[PDB]
Amino acid sequence: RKKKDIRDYNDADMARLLEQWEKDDDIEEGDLPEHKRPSAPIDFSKLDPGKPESILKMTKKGKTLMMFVTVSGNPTEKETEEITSLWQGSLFNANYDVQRFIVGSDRAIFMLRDGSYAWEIKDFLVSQDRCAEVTLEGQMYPGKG
Repeated sequence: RKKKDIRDYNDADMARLLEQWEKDDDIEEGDLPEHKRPSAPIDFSKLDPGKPESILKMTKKGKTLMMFVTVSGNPTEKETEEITSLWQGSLFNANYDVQRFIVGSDRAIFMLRDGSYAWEIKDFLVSQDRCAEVTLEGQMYPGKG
């Protein structure tokens, strides 16, 4: 196995849907009181501004990516697919900073626009071996320029 067991950055996050297989409901919570996000350029080191109008006109999807889970039983395949979307946002930040891992009857997920910075808290986060939090918003393009 490997925390970086990604399919060359595509839609591995969707794999989380497998969690539904358990349906043990180890946790009763899952959704937290989220809200709008700050609109501004965010990157790990520096973005690549001054881009052409073609690319920009091509498509624009700026959103914040942040989710932490590590338990058995997560019936939310639908919401999973939505994760792939937020992934695009991380691109503008650095270059897709998401990690996935599967062990036993429980799976853990971790996605952040920065990644490295999150790796710090991720230590204790995954160490808990029991967490169910999710956060996804897209107001005023919270991240991507």
